[PDB]
This record gives sequence, structure tokens and C-alpha cells, in this order.
Amino acid sequence: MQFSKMHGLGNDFMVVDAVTQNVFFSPELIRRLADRHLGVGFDQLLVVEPPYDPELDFHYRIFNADGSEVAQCGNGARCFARFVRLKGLTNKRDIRVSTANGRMVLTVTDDDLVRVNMGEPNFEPSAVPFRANKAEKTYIMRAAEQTILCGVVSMGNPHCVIQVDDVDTAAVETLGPVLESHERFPERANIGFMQVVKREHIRLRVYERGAGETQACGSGACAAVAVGIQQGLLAEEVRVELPGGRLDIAWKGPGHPLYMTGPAVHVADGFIHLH
Amino acid sequence: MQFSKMHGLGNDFMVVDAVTQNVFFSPELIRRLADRHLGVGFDQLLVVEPPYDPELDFHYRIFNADGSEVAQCGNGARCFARFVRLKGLTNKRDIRVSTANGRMVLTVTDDDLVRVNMGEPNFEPSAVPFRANKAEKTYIMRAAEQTILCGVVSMGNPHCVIQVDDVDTAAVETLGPVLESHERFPERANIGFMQVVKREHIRLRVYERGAGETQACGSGACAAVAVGIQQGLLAEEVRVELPGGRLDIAWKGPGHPLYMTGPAVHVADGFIHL
Repeated sequence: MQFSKMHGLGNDFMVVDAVTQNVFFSPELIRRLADRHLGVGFDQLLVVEPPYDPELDFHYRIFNADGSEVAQCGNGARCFARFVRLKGLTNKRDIRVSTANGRMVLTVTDDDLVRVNMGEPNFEPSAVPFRANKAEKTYIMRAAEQTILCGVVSMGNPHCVIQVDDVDTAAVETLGPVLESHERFPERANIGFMQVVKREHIRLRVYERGAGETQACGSGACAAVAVGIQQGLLAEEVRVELPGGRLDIAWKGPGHPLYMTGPAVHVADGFIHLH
Repeated sequence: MQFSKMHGLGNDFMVVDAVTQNVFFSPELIRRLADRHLGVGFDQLLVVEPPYDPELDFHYRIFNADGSEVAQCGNGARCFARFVRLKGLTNKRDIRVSTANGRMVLTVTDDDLVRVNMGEPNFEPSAVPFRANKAEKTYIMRAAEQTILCGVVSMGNPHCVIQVDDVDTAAVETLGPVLESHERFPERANIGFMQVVKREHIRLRVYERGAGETQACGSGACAAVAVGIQQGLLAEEVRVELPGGRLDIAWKGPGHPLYMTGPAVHVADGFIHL
């Protein structure tokens, strides 16, 4: 089976064209292939399929390293869009695709970055889920000794965004775990540490739900900007610098979808003899 | 640049043909390619090269994930041998190679395993290095309050081999560290915990020098079997079961080379755009 290795800022995928070859998986085979030593090695598997509705260009689905299907808006979208072009499955720049989360259009920019519609940020505490009295722009939380001021928002997944003086001195490793499975987040949360450089530029570190700190969390970048916009700190177009590189978020505010633009890197192609 | 991904009992390699391809590396490039998220992902890089000598078939060298060259006996040998055969670079059953550790002949068996000549085990304490009065079949060591009976041998690198009742109950995580950097090992040691199932069959766990417990340490399998043979415990052909899988060791004793036979798995081929 042909595959490609790709990443969106360190988030790695095995990407497989299921249009021009037969692609067969079991949960067990995915687990074996994901193994860094025994297999190809990847966080997630991205399968690119022909469309099942004639109004679309493709369908894609994503499995995690455990072999089960993942349904998170925007997950794998940038690698998806560059893959179909690099493989010559399409030469379209605006690509209509169905996913586990519905349909969307992806756009590949003049600089070969990909723009993803991430939907409208949902600040309703029950949608997070977050235990609170009601939606507020800023909440008070306790992390043992410390008083934390944060915003909270859903991007399809839960985020807790804390403003910091300097991401490099932020106490990610000690505050992250505490907030990540705080009692007030029944389904845990991604914890963002956001430094506002100016209205159009932040630096961000993210302690991810069930993973701790990684090089880049795209939905966390979305959340931190949505929260900074709602707190009146940020303009409607914001550059986000994560440890793994740059994203740009555009959001005109409540009533609007939020857009995330970023790179996807094609690392290598390969073949695995599966018979 | 084409490459293959391979592993020898979980020990993984990017392997590259620099015989039929022009292949160029820098320390930085190796670091990037080793990176599991940003690159191909591997513990070590194995580069296959021409011999520049008609008494040899190939040279190979190995780099670690920091980008520096590694010189450990038997390291990568089985992946190397199946690679050159699978890629059609040779069809020889017995392949002559030079490496950073000298020359040897590798044999690819009828069942697609590879037999490596690991040289003669050296039980001399000064060769390990190991502090003792003289070479002994069994030494008494102290690991804090615990008395340890062990055998000690060099396979090109230092090993301390302890017989246990059951590898699953062996105190690898506590004794391993204490023994690995014991004062009696000036350059530290690989610590093997060997359970004798039968004279032809052992189970083995190895707390590696500088690394701690690994799924498979081939030189540790040779050393355990060398020690067990010398202690009168083991037959001359021994099945070794490590966490990562099976090796077969064969040794006729002093004055003889010890042979290690094991698998090498071809995981995938690939191309990386340079």
C-alpha cells in the first residue's frame, strides 16, 4: 500500500490514498502501523476517499493510533488538502470534502498554506463542558495556591485560555496538569498559555487534553484567539506562534465562523507490503 | 533519496543504499530525519556503501539519532544483510562486510534469518573492564545489602549476567541501576537477568548501559549464553527469549567464535525529497 508521511506543525499523519488503490484496515493493523518502532509510526491515520455525494470532491476519515475513528473539526484538513494536490488526485484549489463532522470547503492559498473553516466558537459553559454559573468573558479558577483568570470556549473540543506575561516563563508543567483534569472540566480541557505580543500577534503554549504539551495544537490556537478577541485584547486577524511554528487565525466575532490558516509538510512517500 | 525502514527485534533503522545512489548527509540532516514527528523516525541510520576492496562485498556505517557515528559489534548487521538481499544489491548467502568494528562474514539462512559471528567472548576482567582478582566462572558482588552471584564477560562491550528464578519477578528496575554503574565497572555495564528454562532455552531481560531496560539487546543475549555455558548451565545451542522476541545463540566454548542468529524485519520502503 502506498502512503505518505505528513505533519501539520509536528502533528504527524500517515496519509493513504484510497481512491487509486484498495485500502483495507483492522483496528489491530492500525495499532501495529502506528507503532514508531515496529510500524510506520504516526499519531493519526488519514484515509482519503472518493466522494459519496456527487456534490463533493472527496471524503476523508481519520483514525487514532488505537485504531478508532476520530471526529474533530479541522483535524488533518491541511495535510488532506495538500496531499490530494501533491498526489494529483485533483488540481482544484478550493476543495469540497465530507468528513465525520459534515462538509466543508478547504482552500489552498497562493503560498501553499491551507485555510480551514473551524465553525463558530461556542462560549456556552454547558457546551464546553465547563462547570460555571453562566458564560462570562473571564472566570476565576483555583490551582492549589494560585488564583487563575481564564476564558473558556469550545471549538468542538474544550479549551481554557490563560493570559501570561511570557510563554517561556509560564508554569505549563505544573499548572497544565492541574487545570487539564480539573473537576470543573468533566471531559478534561486543553489548557492554553497565551502571551499577547500585540493585538495582531500572540505566542502560545498548549497543555493538551490527555497528551500534555505538544509542539502545536491547532484548535487551541483557534480558542486562544477567540478568547482574546472576546476579552477585547486582539484584532480580527491574529498571528499565533506555537513552539512548532506559525498559524494565522481570522475571526470577525460572534455570528461568524473562525478561520485557521497554516502549513502542512510532506515528509516522505512510502510503500508497505500488507498483502 | 530512497530508503527502507527495518527493525531487529524492535531496534529500528532507516537503511539507505549509497552503492547505486548518490546519498549525502550532515549531522543536522540525520537529526532531522531521525525525528519521529518531523522526519522518518528511527533509532539509528545504516548507510550501505561500496567496499573499495575485492575481498569485500560492502562497507556499512551507522549513525545514531544525534547524528554521530556508532561503532558497536553486531549493531545493525542483520538489517544490513537482509537489506542488501531484498534490494538485489547482492544475492550472496555469505556476505563479506567491513564496518567500524573490522570485517566479518554475515550469513543469510534458508529461513531468512541472519547469523552474525560476534567473535570469541572475552572473560578476562581487565578486558571488560571489571575490577576483580582474576577471571572466575562466578563472582560474588554486593548491591547494597543484597548478595549477587554473577558471571561477567566482554562481547566487545561489558556484561554482567545474573541467574534469576523468573525474569518477570527479577528486580530489574532496582538492581539494574545499582549494578549498571557499580564502582566495579569503570565504564559501566549491561546487566542481564537470565532465567534458565531448559539447557536449550533461556528468558532474558537486559538493563542496558546508559539506557536502562530495552526490549532486545543482542550482545546481552550472547553474553548471557556465554556465561551460562561457562557456568555449566547451558547447551551449546540456546534459544534466547527477550521481550522483543527470539535470538538463537551457538557457541562451542573457549577458542571458538560465538554466533548470534536472529530476525530482521523489512517494514516499508520510502522516498524522501532532498
